[PDB]
Amino acid sequence: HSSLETQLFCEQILEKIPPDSEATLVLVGRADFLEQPVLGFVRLQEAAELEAVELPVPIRFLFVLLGPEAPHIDYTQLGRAAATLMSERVFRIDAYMAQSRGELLHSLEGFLDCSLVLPPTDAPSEQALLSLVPVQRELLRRRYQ
Amino acid sequence: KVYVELQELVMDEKNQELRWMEAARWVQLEENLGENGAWGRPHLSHLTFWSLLELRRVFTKGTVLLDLQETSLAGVANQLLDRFIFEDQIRPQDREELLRALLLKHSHAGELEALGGVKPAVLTRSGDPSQPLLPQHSSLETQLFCEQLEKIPPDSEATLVLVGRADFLEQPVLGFVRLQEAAELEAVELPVPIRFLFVLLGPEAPHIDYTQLGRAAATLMSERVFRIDAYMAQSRGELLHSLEGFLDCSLVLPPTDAPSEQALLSLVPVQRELLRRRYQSSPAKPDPLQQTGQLFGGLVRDIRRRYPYYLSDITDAFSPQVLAAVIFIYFAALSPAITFGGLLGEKTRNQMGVSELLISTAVQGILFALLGAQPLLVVGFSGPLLVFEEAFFSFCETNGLEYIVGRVWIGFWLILLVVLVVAFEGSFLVRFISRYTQEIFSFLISLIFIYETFSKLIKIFQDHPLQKTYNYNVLMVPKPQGPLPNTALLSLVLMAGTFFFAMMLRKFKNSSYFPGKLRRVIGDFGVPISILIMVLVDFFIQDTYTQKLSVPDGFKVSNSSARGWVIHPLGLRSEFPIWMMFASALPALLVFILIFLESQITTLIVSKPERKMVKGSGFHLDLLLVVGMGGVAALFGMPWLSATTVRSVTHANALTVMGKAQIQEVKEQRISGLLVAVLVGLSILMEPILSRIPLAVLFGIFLYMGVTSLSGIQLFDRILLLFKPPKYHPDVPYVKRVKTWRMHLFTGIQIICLAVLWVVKSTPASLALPFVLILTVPLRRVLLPLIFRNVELQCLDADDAKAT
Amino acid sequence: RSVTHANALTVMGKAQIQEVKEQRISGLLVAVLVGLSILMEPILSRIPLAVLFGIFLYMGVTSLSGIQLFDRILLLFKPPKYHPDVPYVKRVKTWRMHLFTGIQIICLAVLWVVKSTPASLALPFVLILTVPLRRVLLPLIFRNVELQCLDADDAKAT
Amino acid sequence: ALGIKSCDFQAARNNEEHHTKALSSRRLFVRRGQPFTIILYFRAPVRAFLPALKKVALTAQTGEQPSKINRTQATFPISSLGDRKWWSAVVEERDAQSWTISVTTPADAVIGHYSLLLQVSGRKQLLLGQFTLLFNPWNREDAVFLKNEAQRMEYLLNQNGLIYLGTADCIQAESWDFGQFEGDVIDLSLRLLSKDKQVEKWSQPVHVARVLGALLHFLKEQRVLPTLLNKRRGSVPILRQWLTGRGRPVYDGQAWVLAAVACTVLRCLGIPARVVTTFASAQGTGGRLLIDEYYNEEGLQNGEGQRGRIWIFQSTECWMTRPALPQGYDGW
Ligand SMILES: CCCCCCCC(=O)OC[C@H](COP(=O)(O)O[C@@H]1[C@H](O)[C@H](O)[C@@H](OP(=O)(O)O)[C@H](OP(=O)(O)O)[C@H]1O)OC(=O)CCCCCCC
Ligand SMILES: CC(C)CCC[C@@H](C)[C@H]1CC[C@H]2[C@@H]3CC=C4C[C@@H](O)CC[C@]4(C)[C@H]3CC[C@]12C
Ligand SMILES: CC(C)CCC[C@@H](C)[C@H]1CC[C@H]2[C@@H]3CC=C4C[C@@H](O)CC[C@]4(C)[C@H]3CC[C@]12C
Ligand SMILES: CC(C)CCC[C@@H](C)[C@H]1CC[C@H]2[C@@H]3CC=C4C[C@@H](O)CC[C@]4(C)[C@H]3CC[C@]12C
Ligand SMILES: *[C@@H]1O[C@H](CO)[C@@H](O)[C@H](O)[C@H]1NC(C)=O
Repeated sequence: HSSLETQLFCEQILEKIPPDSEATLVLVGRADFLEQPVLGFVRLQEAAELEAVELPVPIRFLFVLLGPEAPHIDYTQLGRAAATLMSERVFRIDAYMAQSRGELLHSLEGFLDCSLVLPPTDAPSEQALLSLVPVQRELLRRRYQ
Repeated sequence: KVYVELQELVMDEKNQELRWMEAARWVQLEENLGENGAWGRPHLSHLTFWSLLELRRVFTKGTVLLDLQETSLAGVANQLLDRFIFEDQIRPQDREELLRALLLKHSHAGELEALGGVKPAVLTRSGDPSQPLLPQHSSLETQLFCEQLEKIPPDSEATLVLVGRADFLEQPVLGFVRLQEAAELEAVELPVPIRFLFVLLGPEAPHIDYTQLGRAAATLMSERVFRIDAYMAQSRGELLHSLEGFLDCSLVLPPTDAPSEQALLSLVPVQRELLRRRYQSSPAKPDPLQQTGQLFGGLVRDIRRRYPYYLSDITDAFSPQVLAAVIFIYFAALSPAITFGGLLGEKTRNQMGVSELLISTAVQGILFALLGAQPLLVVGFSGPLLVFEEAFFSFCETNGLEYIVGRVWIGFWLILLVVLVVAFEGSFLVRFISRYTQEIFSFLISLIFIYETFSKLIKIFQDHPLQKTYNYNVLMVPKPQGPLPNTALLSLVLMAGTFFFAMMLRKFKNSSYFPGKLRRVIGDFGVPISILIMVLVDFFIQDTYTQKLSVPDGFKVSNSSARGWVIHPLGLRSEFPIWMMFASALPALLVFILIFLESQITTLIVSKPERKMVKGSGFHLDLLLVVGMGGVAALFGMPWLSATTVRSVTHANALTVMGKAQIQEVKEQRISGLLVAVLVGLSILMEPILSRIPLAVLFGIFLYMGVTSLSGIQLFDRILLLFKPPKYHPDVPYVKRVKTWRMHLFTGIQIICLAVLWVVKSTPASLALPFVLILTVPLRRVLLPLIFRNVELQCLDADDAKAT
Repeated sequence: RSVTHANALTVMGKAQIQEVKEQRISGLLVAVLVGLSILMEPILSRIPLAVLFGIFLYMGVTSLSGIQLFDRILLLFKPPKYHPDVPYVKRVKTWRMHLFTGIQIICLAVLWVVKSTPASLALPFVLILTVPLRRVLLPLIFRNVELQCLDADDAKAT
Repeated sequence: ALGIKSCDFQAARNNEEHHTKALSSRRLFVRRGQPFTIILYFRAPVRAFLPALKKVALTAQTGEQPSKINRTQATFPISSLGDRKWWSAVVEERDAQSWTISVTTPADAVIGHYSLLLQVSGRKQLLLGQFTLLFNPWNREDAVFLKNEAQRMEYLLNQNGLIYLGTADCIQAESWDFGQFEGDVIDLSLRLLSKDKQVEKWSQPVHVARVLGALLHFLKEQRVLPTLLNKRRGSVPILRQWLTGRGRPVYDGQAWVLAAVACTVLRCLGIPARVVTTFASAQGTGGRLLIDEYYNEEGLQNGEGQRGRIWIFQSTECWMTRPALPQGYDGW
């Protein structure tokens, strides 16, 4: 399955990174000799620059997603979801303050609580789509409450 | 296309009795019922992640009763409970309680006010309802849309979604029923047969909101692909496959810190692609300057744009700011009219003078306020019109022709020219005049106004120079024939005081002093207050002489010997030549070009989108009215007018309401211009009031208008930035995206154009100014792209001040 | 004159006072030029008094920048929400501050009346009498924290 | 024309040279009396080196109220004539846009968190970064100087210690993780030291050691509860529970961990420390050289014991000079 993001945005940056920032690496791979998909979350004690990232930004968080070929599991989309979760500020603060997997799970549950699902419709209209703005604002207020 | 209704098992407050009350309905758009008895505004159905996850979880092991031969709610409930017991969804001991709950009274919005309201309810093991144990969560849809049947197709069927909470259930259970024949049940209070039934029952569990579960089920049923699949469903597997396909094309929007509408509109083609994936398998398919090309199309478009707002154009004037603007524009139009009438009477041997110009201004202003599309424009005489009148008078004197009859024929040709232009929609060419030419013209006109204001004071100083000795016996009637002491210095003092008071009151309008209402009242009346203060100051100085306003004694022609009120087109004293009647077209062409450029550029300036004009402007109607009124007034021996830039800009700024810096709204109404025209016409009848108003106060007012007309011009801003360090430049698109030296070169090119226009003004061939002004448009459209990039030109020259 | 001299030697930072050009050369040169004013009669004979009056008005309007009494007099004509973030506003009620400013205005009016009388040489005594007022009567009607916020030697929040 | 773009403290190299590499590779931990190297980056190229060098001065501040009389604030220029014994800065390598500056600290400097500030003439003070200054057992002029490198490693750098328990005739060595180079140990130790208000005496190892010992004994008295309860994971969790109050408390059966905690704090601050166990220790005598033991007719003790008892085992030893004492009392 070709990526929607590639087909849409790729068929046609380091300066905006803050100097006092840290990097997050998300690794996704497929291994047929694994029973079930496995998630690996690592927060380093001190942020360090690894050879994996070719940028002068230290790495603090590491995401590792490995598993076999299974239906309804796109590991590219899984890595995109993990990166979107990490890019969110509330989950980032919770992960910085995380002391166990329970806090990360609670942060993920709160992230999914304020997630907004748009079902497919026959006639897409921009007015009905702009009716979604205050719902998204309310979900944002719930996320940052 | 079906109607979907969602009902939730709730309890009333007046009797504490549990029953079914509708919560939301789907007519392909979702409407919610709040706690006031009235439905909320329609909106698209939006679902939470947990609602869809739980819907999939309960649908995977759900109970389906397809092509069920039942026509009553009791039969459907009995069959559903029997299949629940057969599939081990519920225990046999729960069947009686569930049958009691499903057969309760189904109330609607009509009887909500008849009761004491509705409260969330949970079915208990016994016959008495209990309260929920989990914390209550108010619905987002209710809080958002509820705090404020004809479209149903006749050949449609209904879907009922029932959600309830029962603490005596092990796990949530989904019940899907498709009737063999659609039937009308007592649960739905509408004459639409029910084909599908959704039943969602279960205990209180985390991440399970049964209202959101019912909303998700109703949204799933309202979708056309799932509806077709459910109609064609023969087992739970097909429904599960349809649900999986529905979730495949579902789009999840994660929370973000900064919500931007551009990044949200980047989602449109993703949603289109998901829609194409959804309908790839289903049998169904997814569901003022313009040239119209019609004769007099622009006039009708302007009429239909503006005349519906005629009622608002009277009610919007009920504010003291409108009265203050009336007082401002009365002087700001009367004083230039008096000066131009006096100059024209001196230059044309009083053939046209102050009285005729005032009467023409009053009549044209009244008609333009009553019938125009942009009443904020001020109609009055202008300097180029005076130059053309002097040139035409000189030509007629050289050729021995009656000049007033020549003006009559010029107006007759002007009427034909404007009718031809409006008929072919000739005002659509104004769209080629970008911000470049508009700002250059506005800056040049403001500079001319300030220069004339200072030159009048210089002339006053020259007439009464500072000398050691003066002759105390100098005749005063009609004007002083010799220098007088303390005249020029007092005029300078009065002008400086007027300007200082106007600027201080304008700052006080935006200041943080006094209560806000009184502060705005004082700031709006700042110009009348300054004028009154300076007039009173000059009034108590009896000994010193200052020049005052002069108006004619009555409504009469300036020179009775030359002409009367009606001028014969065939000639007054001598027979008018035949050749001049046809030769008057070229002077009429020049007059039409001048009036067209002035009025259209003024309308462009006053109707910019950044000025918050939310009523619309009509170029064709205003041009037609102005030129027609000029042609009609030419017959009566009255000067033709035009929409002057300074007066109209000042009128728009006086009616502009400033928000908490940022323009909020503009008091667009027809009362202000009508009252200004009426007061101009009645200026003769109020001679004692106007006779005590010095010209120095009016000069200070003119200076204030000139310095305030430069606020909205980006050319003035870049001229100011020419004397600033690059780090002090404001965060604007034409600075952060364009190099400083490129912007300075652009400003220098504009300054060169301004200098060329100023040189053209200071020559006897000053009537060629409109042509040189027009020549800037080929410059902008040709030479600037040769030396500037497209992005640079879009940033520097933007119609609505946007970053490309 | 001394306040104007201090302000003319004051260097303003990027609003905020940065440093003051404290030196003995300025006063010495001013005194020397005053002494030599007789010898430069042609230069001084062409200087009108109206320019000096405008300079005096500028000095008078610029001498009020550093006085908190002038700031509170200005705040008397402002809504409470427009008051700046200062210790004597965020910690003291608006009407208490207005009463304090009114007491100071009454003292100013008394001093002005004393000036406009033949017994104008008693002005230093009436000026001194404000110190017993501040040290006795103000604590009787204002709290210690209110007096510390309103009357602070280094503009500190108590 | 002399703007500052950034300032690289080079935490990794300096921490490896200052024997604080186990602390962090991101934060700058340096020891007094030893030079550390920083790199200063300019926004624009520097035209003339000497005038720009004359235009720049450096200021180091520590504490909430820095001052020169307290020796908590020092302003020094960037030149080769600076006192390398005292605060000084010299440019060792320079480019058009970067200066490699070697900064020295006095051997008797006040410890704690420092702020490094750069002043340009006719410009506001600019903060370059933060660093923590510690005692230097490697510096000969320092009061905590150790002659042997092996002794330095064992008594400061070794986080794997051994606490000896049991009896005199059967000594049971217990593995102990001091963890003085854990990330939060230095901050906790400095925050505990901040309770003392004599910041000018923080340059003296004797005063710091005495204050830390008194405060840690007070914390042991306040936090240790009367009687897995005896499962220990080192001195770091004990210090965290004593300071913050969150974690597994230590009970009276393991009250001997005070010596290990004190050794951890002293080693983290740069004072060489070791844990010493004395078997058959007479405690609670108040200097008296007599111990009274009471037994019944069955050779058993009826009561819980006297005030003065001979403990089965019982201390922290720190290495420093004693300037305030008569000569010859330097050492442990
Ligand atoms: C002669 C006047 C009356 C004398 C009687 C003296 C008695 C007297 O004048 O008090 C009444 C009133 C107090 O009422 P209050 O402070 O609530 O009035 C606020 C004031 O009008 C602000 O200007 C408003 O903000 P903005 O402008 O819209 O942004 C604000 O509205 P909002 O935005 O917050 O919702 C108003 O609430 O006075 C004043 O306004 C304070 C300045 C008094 C200055 C001294 C009076 C000149
Ligand atoms: C542009 C508008 C005014 C129409 C064009 C003007 C021309 C075509 C028309 C309009 C009115 C006409 C005039 C009307 C009346 C007379 C009187 C008659 O004994 C001789 C011809 C004469 C003098 C006409 C000449 C042509 C004329 C001037
Ligand atoms: C002529 C009077 C009115 C104004 C003079 C100011 C103009 C000419 C000056 C002031 C600031 C100057 C700019 C400052 C900095 C740079 C960056 C350099 O790499 C190229 C030149 C450039 C882009 C300069 C061009 C000229 C400039 C725009
Ligand atoms: C006398 C002239 C110069 C200025 C008039 C402004 C003064 C008297 C007004 C303006 C704002 C007013 C205050 C506004 C709000 C309140 C809160 C109320 O619960 C008690 C009164 C109190 C505290 C008012 C006291 C009087 C007040 C300070
Ligand atoms: C009126 O016109 C006549 C010529 O017809 C002229 O002589 C006279 O001066 C004019 N009146 C005035 C006031 O100029």
